[PDB]
Amino acid sequence: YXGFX
Amino acid sequence: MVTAITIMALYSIVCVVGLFGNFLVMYVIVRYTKMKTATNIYIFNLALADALATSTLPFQSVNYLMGTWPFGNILCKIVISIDYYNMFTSIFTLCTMSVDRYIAVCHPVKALDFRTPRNAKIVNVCNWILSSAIGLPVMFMATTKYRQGSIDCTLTFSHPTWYWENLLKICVFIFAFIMPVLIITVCYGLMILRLKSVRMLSGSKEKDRNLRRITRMVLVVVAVFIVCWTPIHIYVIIKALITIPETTFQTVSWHFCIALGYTNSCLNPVLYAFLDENFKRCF
Amino acid sequence: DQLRQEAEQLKNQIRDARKACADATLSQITNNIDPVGRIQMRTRRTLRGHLAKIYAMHWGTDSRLLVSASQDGKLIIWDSYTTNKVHAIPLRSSWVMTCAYAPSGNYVACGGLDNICSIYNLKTREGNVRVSRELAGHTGYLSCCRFLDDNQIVTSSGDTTCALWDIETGQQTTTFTGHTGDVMSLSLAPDTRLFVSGACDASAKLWDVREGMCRQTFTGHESDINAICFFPNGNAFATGSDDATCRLFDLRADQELMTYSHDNIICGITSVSFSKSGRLLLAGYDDFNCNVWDALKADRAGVLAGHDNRVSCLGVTDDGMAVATGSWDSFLKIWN
Amino acid sequence: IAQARKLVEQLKMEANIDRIKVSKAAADLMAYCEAHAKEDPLLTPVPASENPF
Amino acid sequence: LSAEDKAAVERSKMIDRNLREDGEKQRREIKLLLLGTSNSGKNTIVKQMKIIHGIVENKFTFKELTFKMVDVGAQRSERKKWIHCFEGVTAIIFCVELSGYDLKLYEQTSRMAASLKLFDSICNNKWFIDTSLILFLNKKDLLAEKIRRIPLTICFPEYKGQNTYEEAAVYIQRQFEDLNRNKETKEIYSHFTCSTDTSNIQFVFDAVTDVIIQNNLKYIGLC
Repeated sequence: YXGFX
Repeated sequence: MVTAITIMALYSIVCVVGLFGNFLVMYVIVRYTKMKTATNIYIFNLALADALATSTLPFQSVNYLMGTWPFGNILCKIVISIDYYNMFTSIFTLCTMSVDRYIAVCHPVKALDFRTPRNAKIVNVCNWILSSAIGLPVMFMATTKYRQGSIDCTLTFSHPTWYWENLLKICVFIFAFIMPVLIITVCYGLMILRLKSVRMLSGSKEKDRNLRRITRMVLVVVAVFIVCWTPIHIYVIIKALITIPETTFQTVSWHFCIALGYTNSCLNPVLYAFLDENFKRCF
Repeated sequence: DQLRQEAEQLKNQIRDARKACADATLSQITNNIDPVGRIQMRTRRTLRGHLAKIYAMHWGTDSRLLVSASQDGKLIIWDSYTTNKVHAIPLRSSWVMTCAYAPSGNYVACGGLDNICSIYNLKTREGNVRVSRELAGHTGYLSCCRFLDDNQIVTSSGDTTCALWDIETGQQTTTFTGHTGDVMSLSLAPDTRLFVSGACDASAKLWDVREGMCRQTFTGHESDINAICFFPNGNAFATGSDDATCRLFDLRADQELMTYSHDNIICGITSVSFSKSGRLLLAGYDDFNCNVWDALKADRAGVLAGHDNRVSCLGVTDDGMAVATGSWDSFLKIWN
Repeated sequence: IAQARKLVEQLKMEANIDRIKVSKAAADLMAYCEAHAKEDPLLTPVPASENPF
Repeated sequence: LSAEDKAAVERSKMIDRNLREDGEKQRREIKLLLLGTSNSGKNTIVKQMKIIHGIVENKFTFKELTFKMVDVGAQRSERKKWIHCFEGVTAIIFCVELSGYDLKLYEQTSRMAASLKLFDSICNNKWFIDTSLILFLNKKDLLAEKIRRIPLTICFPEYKGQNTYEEAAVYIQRQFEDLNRNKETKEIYSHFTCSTDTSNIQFVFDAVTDVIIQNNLKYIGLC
C-alpha cells in the first residue's frame, strides 16, 4: 500500500 | 547491493505465492462450490480482491529496482487505481465476512431471512462500488512527475497540499485500519461469547476440542490481520510527522512493512479457504 | 385348524406346478440373440424450478407434457421441448409420494401421506387449475395412482389395500385386498383390464379390475418391492425391490423369468420402466444414478449418471423418444 | 379363523390356473421385442433432424 | 420465436418468479417432526403450545420464528417406508408418558418399554443421524403422585434408589438418553412439560435456535 508516493 | 536483492526477492516470493494461492482458490471455487452459498460468494470476492492487489507487486519491484517508472503514465494511473481500489475491497470483504459470521452465529432467526446467495451478491456489488469512491479519485489524481534522471509515480496535489495529504492519509488510515479492526474485534468477540454457550461445543472432550479449535481460528485470523496491517499504517503515520534519514535500515523497514501488508492478501486464502472445512471435503 | 395345513399343501402344489412348468428361464433361449450393445443417453433438457425433494413424475400421452411432484408442495406441468412450465399447481399437503397424468390430459392426480388422492382439472375454464375431487377412504398412504380414464382411477395404499374409484361419485367401486404389507407401486395393463401391485411382503399381486379379485401372486424377492411396471405387451412385468435386484415375472407362466443384479450394486430400486420395444429396462437406484438393463440378457447396457442424489422417479414417453428421471436433488433430466 | 379359510379359497383359485411353459412365454416376449425393435428411439438412435430434443 | 412461444416463455418466467417467492418462505419456516407412542401426549402438548398463553400440520410463530409441527400419529402403516421423507427435518419432538410405567395396556405391552424401543428405533435411524431430538416428558405431576404408591421397579427391575419423584425422573431421563449411540453428531434436549406461560414453546425455540446455530456453523465452514 505505502508504495509509489 | 544486498538491500536491493533482498527487497526484490521479498517482493518476488510474496507475489508468486499470493497469485498461486488466489488462483488455486479461484479454480476450487469455480470447479467445486459453484458459488451456491453466501460464504462461497464472499470467499470468491476476497480471492478476487487479494489477487488484483498482489498483481500490483511486480510494478513496485521494477520501480524500486530501476529507480524510475518505465511503464509510463497509462500503466501508472491504472496501477495506482488497482492498488487503492483492491486494498479497500479486500479490507471491506474481510469486514463483510466477519459480520456475516456474527449474524450467522449470534442472530440465527434473522440469518434465515438475510443469509441468502442473492444478498451475498448484492453486498459484494455494494462493496465493489463503494471501493470505487476512493479508487476512482486516485485514478484521476494519479500523475507522473519527471526529475533530472527519474520518472516517478505520485498524485497531483490540490491546494493546500498539506491539507490534501492529511485528508487522504487520515481517511485511508481510518477506513482501512480503525474501522475494520473494530468491526472484526467486536464481531468475533461476541461470536465467541455466544459460541461458549452452544451445547454441541460445551460438552464432552471432543466438543471442547472443537470449541478450542474455533476460538484458535478466530484469534489467529484477527491476529494475522492486525500484525500484517499495523506496521505499514504506523510507519506511514510516523513518516508523515517526522523526518527519517535515508539509511539501509530505513529502506529495509519500509519495504518489509509494504511486503507484510501484501502478505495479508497472500495469507487470507489459507485462513479462509484452505483451512475452511467445506473446501477440505472437496476430494 | 386343518385350514392351515391344507393351505400349506395348496402352496406346495402351486410351487410344484410352477417348478414343473419352467424349463428355460429366459437364459437358454435368449443367448442366441445379439446384445443391445453400449447405450449412451445424453441429457437434452434439465427442468429446474423445484426447490425440494422430487418424488414422482408421469409423462403425458402426447409425449410432450410432463408432470412432476415435490416435497415443497408443487405439482408442475412442464413442456418437455421448450422447458417452459405450463402449469404450477400448489398442493394442500406437501407430503406427496406419487403423481399421475390422465391419458386424456384433462386431469392430474396427486397423493401421499395425506390419505387423500386429489384430482385436479387442467383443461378447465376461468383459467387456473382447480381441485376437482378428493378421494378418501385409505388409512395408510397412497404410494401410487394411475388413471384408467377420466373417471376411473386405481390407487395403491400403505394400508395393504388397493382401491378402484369412480371420480364423479367419489366412492370406491372395488377394494383389492390380500396383501399383508404396504403396497408400494402399481402398473396398469396396456389394455387397462388388469394391473399389478408390489408390496412390502416381497410379493406382487395381479388384480382384475372387473370383479376385484387377485388372479395371481408372485414371490422371489427378499425385501420390500418399491417399483413395478408392465411389459409393453401386457404379458409380463418387472419389479424392483430393496434387495438391489430387479425381477421379471410372466403372467402366463405365473413365475419369475429373469433377474437383474450386480455385485457392485447394494442399494434398493426406487423406480423401473420399460422401453417401447421392451428390450431396455431402466431402473432408478439409491446410488445416485440409473441403470439401463437389457431385458433379455440381464446385462447392464448403460448408466444415466447425471444426478447428485437418489433418483426416486423414472419415466419413458409413450412414443419412447426420451426418458425423464427425477431425483432428490430437485432436478428432472431428460435423456436421449 | 376367517383369515385362514379365506386364504384357503384364495389358494384354490390360484392353483386352478392354466400355466404356459416358460419356453413359450419367454419366446413370445423375445418375439415382441424383435417385432417392435425399429420403433424404439432409445434402442435405435433417431437422427437429430427428427429428434425433437 | 413465434408470438405464442414468447407468451409461453413469459408465462414460464412468471411461474418461476412465483416458485422462487414460495420457496424462500418454505426455507425460512422450521419443520419439526412430532413423534411418540400412543397416549403419550402429542395432542396435549400441541394444544398447550397453541393456547397455553392423516397428517396434522400445526404452523405458528413465536419470537419471530415459524414452527410447522408435522404429526402423523393417526396414520397406520410401516414407518420405515415413509420416514425417509422426513430426512432433513430440523428436529424431532419426541413425547414420552412419564407416568405410564405401570399403565401398560395398549393392545403385557410395557408401554414404557414401547417408548424406549421407539426412541431407540428413530434416534439411531439412518435418516436422523444429524437430527436433534427434543425429548418431552409429560404428566410429571402424575409421576410424582404415583411413584410414592407404585415402585418404579415394576417397570425397571434394575432400578435402585428412593421411590420419590426426583430420582425416578432423573433415572428415566438417563434411561432414555443412554440409548443414543450417536453422541458426537446429535444432541438430546430433555424437558418437563407443564401448564405454565408457554415454557414448552420457549424450550422448543431455544433448542431449534441451537440447531440453527449448529447448521450455520456447518454452513460457514467452521464445522
